[PDB]
Amino acid sequence: HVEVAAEVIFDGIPGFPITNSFVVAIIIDIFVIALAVAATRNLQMVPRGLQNVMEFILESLYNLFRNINAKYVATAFPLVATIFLFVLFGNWFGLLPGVGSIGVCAADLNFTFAIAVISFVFIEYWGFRALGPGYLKKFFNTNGIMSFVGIIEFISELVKPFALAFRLFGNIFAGEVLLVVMAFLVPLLLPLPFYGFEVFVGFIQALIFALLTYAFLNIAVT
Amino acid sequence: FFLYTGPPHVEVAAEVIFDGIPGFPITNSFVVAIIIDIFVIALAVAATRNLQMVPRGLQNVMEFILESLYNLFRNINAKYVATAFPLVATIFLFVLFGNWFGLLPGVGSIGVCCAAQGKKLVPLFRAPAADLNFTFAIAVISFVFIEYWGFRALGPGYLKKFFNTNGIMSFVGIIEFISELVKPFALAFRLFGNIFAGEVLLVVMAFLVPLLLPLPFYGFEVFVGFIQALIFALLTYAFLNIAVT
Amino acid sequence: EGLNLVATALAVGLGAIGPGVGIGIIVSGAVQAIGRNPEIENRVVTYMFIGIAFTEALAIFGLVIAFLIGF
Amino acid sequence: EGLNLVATALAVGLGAIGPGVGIGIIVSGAVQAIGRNPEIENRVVTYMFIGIAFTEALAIFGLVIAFLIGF
Amino acid sequence: EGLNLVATALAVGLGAIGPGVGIGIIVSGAVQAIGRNPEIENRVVTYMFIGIAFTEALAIFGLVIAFLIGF
Amino acid sequence: EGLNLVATALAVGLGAIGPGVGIGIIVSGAVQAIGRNPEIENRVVTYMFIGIAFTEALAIFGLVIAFLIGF
Amino acid sequence: EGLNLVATALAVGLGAIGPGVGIGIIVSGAVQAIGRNPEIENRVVTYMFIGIAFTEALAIFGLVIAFLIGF
Amino acid sequence: EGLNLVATALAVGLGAIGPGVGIGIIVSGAVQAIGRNPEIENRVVTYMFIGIAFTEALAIFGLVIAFLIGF
Amino acid sequence: EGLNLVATALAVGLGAIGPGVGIGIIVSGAVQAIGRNPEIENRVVTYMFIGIAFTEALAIFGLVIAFLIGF
Amino acid sequence: EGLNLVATALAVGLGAIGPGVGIGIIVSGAVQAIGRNPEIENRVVTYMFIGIAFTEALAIFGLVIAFLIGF
Amino acid sequence: EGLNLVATALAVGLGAIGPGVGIGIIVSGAVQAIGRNPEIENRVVTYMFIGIAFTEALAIFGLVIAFLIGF
Amino acid sequence: EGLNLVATALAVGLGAIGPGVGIGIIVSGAVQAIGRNPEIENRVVTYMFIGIAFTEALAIFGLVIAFLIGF
Amino acid sequence: NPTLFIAQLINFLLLIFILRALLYRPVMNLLNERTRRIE
Amino acid sequence: PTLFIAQLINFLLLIFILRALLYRPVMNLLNERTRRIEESV
Amino acid sequence: TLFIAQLINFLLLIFILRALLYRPVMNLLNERTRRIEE
Amino acid sequence: NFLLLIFILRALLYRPVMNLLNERT
Repeated sequence: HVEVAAEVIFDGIPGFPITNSFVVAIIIDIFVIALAVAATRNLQMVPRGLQNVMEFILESLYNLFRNINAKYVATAFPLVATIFLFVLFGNWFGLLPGVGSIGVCAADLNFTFAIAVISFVFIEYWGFRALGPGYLKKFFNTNGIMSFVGIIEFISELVKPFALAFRLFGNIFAGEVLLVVMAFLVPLLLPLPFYGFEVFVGFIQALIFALLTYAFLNIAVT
Repeated sequence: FFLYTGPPHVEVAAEVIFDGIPGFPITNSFVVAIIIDIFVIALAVAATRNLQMVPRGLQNVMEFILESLYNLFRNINAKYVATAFPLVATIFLFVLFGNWFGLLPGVGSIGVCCAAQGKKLVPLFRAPAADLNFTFAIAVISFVFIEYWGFRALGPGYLKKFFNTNGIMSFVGIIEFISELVKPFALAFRLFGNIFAGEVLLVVMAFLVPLLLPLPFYGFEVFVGFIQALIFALLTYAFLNIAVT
Repeated sequence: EGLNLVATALAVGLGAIGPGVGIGIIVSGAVQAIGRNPEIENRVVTYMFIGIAFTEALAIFGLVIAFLIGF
Repeated sequence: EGLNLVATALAVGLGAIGPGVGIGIIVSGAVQAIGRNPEIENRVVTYMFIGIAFTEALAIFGLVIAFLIGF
Repeated sequence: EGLNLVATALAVGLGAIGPGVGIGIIVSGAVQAIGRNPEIENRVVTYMFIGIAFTEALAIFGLVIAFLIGF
Repeated sequence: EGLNLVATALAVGLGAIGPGVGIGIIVSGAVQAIGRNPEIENRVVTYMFIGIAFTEALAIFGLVIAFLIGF
Repeated sequence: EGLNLVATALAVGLGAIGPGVGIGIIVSGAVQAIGRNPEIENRVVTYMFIGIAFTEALAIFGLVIAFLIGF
Repeated sequence: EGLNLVATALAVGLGAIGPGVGIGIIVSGAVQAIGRNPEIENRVVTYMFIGIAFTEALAIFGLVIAFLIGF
Repeated sequence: EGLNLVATALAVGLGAIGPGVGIGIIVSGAVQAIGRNPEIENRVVTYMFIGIAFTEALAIFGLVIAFLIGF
Repeated sequence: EGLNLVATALAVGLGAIGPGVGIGIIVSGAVQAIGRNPEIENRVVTYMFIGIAFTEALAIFGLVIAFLIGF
Repeated sequence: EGLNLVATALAVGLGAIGPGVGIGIIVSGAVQAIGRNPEIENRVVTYMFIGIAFTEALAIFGLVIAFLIGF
Repeated sequence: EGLNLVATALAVGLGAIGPGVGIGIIVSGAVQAIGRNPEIENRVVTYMFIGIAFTEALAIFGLVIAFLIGF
Repeated sequence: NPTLFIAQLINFLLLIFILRALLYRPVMNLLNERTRRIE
Repeated sequence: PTLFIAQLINFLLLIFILRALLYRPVMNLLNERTRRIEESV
Repeated sequence: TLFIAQLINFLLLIFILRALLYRPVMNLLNERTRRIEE
Repeated sequence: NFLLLIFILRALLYRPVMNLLNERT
């Protein structure tokens, strides 16, 4: 029996007494804090596993950003870093980590669009910072006959983060709906690795969101 | 140029029957098939003529056509290029004959008693090719011959073709056999759809402006009929070779 | 009503799409062969002709059935 | 009621769009291979006709479905 | 309720859909070949033009039938 | 109601289109490969044959559903 | 009633589907060929104009059909 | 209200549309690869068979929907 | 009723995929053209924006008409 | 009513046509590269798996709605 | 009346039904030209982004029209 | 009625074929480039993942409406 | 129908036998004689 | 019927048009056959 | 009683993932750790 | 809530960034 529901709330309004999105975010933050504590105090010169999180992820992400947009990466290092180590962590917490919305007794609409607004801030402030009038370049200029949609492209840039927020709200919510459907019919996950496919899709989506933020920054650069 | 008159009406049907039913039910399609067979036999007799290595004399044309068909079959395969040569050539110049006579004067009007009454004026034409019974019979005969050849050449391998294809896990079993069974139905339906569609175009497209509209249409229809006869003749041999392969 | 007219329209158009796109790739491959060993020009002429001939066969199928619905 | 006519029209339209680009790329690849080499051109010509015939059979199925609906 | 209107519209659109996607590939192949060698020259122009005219005939139906519905 | 007839039409049509272009791509790729290297011939032709069988499986799946709806 | 409105919409959409991908292929092939070698620019530009004219012919047919339906 | 028949018909047909040309393109790439590298058949045909395995299964799911009409 | 909104839907949806992907085909061919030879880039600068214009000229046809539908 | 089952059928058909050809293009692009050089096979298979996962996500997107309508 | 919902869904379904395939060709041409010549960069990237922006504008228009008619 | 339910199907199902073929083509070109040149292995992956960042949104553009229309 | 189909099949088989009796069959022997003389 | 007369006229015109070009092809085929016969010697 | 089924599914998925990635994930982690070497 | 977790992760990474930089030298 399908019992799925939408957990849409208002970020501007105060938190609800249940606050499912806030509860999951707090759980993900607690898990990340525990992981960081297990690798900060118990850290060695060549730690295995404890320093592997910093090396194979944080250092790898920094190297990838430098290969994509070096120097600019240093300016927006935390911007993608905060995008990373989160959402995915929430997806893992949201990938039926125990109750899995069953016998309890990123999908959040506003949370995603708030992150999109934060990404817009990357273009609002750091964006074209090196030019200032860079937002007005190739937009209804003297060559505007060849750049008439250049403003529309900025409008696309105005919709690129929100659509990314849609990617954050979507897929994550879809995965939960698929899990609920598998619970309602054909129990014990599915013939395909439904839990594994959902986890892989969530990780790939978080990585794609980070790469999309980096690529939006690079496109804003030139 | 102008087509002031001549566009009386349009009327088509699945097929036409003929007389002789009392002694033995005979359809206009059987009459057309008998006429085509008689024409083929007369052509063979004339092509044979003296048979003393006479160059040209029209015969050389039939000899060249037969040689081209034999060369195409030999290029296709050689295991049954001799025994199945007459079987393949049976379709040739007969399906072409069915495509032929479709452009004859009043082909869709032959055997009409008469637009005044049309009481029992069943067209004594029903081009053999524009008949489902002939096409179904020919495709059934072709499927039987291909199956017999596959079983006699490599019948254990003919069953091993699908059942022994891949016994472990899935096999071509039940799939290739289903496709081959559909192909006989497909072969029957291809000729059924052909000829009838052409005749339908001649009846309908020439019903409006019967001037230069039916000429290129008939030419395309003649080319399509020749191509369809050649395609069926080649496809029978190709299916036989695939069964052998 | 005009639902039969709608049927005629759908038949003629969706029968025109098939050969309509097919002949493009046909003659494009033909002219590509012309730019690549036009020695087969005699072959391509015949081969492109039969290839397009099957297309207008399908197209005329669509047109005659559209006329029959209009009949 | 006329919806049978719409059924026939849709059936033949789909049966036309089905093999159109199919046979188009069929003969395009055939003439491309012929341009590559005119020696094995006979063998590839023998092979391409069965691919033509399968698509033709599909189109014929689509066409005769309309005729069966009509009668 | 105006079924002839939507019939005309669908006929025109689904008759005009084909030739556009045809002619693109049609002339792309020929222009690429002539860029490879201007040897074919006018010969390729002839190979091109007639082929395009073919799809034009189909487009004719997409108007004419609609015109019969339109008048 | 005519829904049965339009059901059969949609079935056979939508099930006869994908396999058609599938056959086209199959035999097109096969003919370029054979023209480039006919040493493999039957060795890859058999793989071409099993691909033909795989797509004809979907074609006959559509056809048998159309037949079942028709009866 | 509203049938004419959706009629014009279908007409313009189905008249814009074709020439769009058409001109896309036109320009892609033309730019690739001109990137192959210069000194054939004027001729490839003339062929480009031929292609754009042949696509916009069907485009404006689809346009004027809906325009006349608007009255 | 016999919408079940048209539903299962559209489901099977427009679910088999995809894997058809999907199987076409997988075996086209595979036949080109075999024409280049035959001896990779232990791996490459596996990548064929793996790639095939995902295709029809998806269409197979659509077929299950057909039997859901029987439920 | 809402059939006017259906008209807006057909106007904006249909006629957007066509030019929308024509733009992509146009730009991609220019990309490999300039990659193979960057000395013709300036010509490509002329060739891109005009073609991108013409295909867009089709897309806006589906757009403003929809606004005329919106009134 | 049966319109719910029609919704399920259309949803599964349109959500299978996309990934159904998507996975085919995934594996085709992989296999041409494999045939060119079977040395980067590990990376090619990894990126092919990534594309397969994305297409499977599309299929799940189009598939879960079928059971959702059943709810 | 839910006909407005049907129109909104059809528009958005057509508004976002391929803009990733058009760009799909864009990215493929871009990476192929990069592989052909790794020296060229930014210039192709700028054209790349221009093509992306011009392609996604149609999808943006579809989404905004769906929003306008949905509220 | 269930017209909203089938509208949900229109929303979710459509906007998948375009992005699906896009998902195919993007990695097809990417792996072709990486096979031709492995040294660009980083950049192409980035130039891969940017395409994702657009095309999947299109599918999400279909998905989110399918929920907005659903509730 | 089925009786007509059976009659058509019998007629086709008889036509094939009559052809295989002489039509093409005489050309066959003649074609083989020509091929042998080609040696 | 007049349809038969129209079909006869169209068939005659098509036969004449086809023969106008088949005169060359039939002659070419006959010439090839005669050349083969001469090569037999 | 769907909670029991969900827990069983999660446990089975976790066990299968561990069995599948005991070799590759641990090997990659060990390679990354030994990457410093020296 | 996002900003606080972001700052905590930034401090944790800056410590890991310092450790990685020391290891690199």
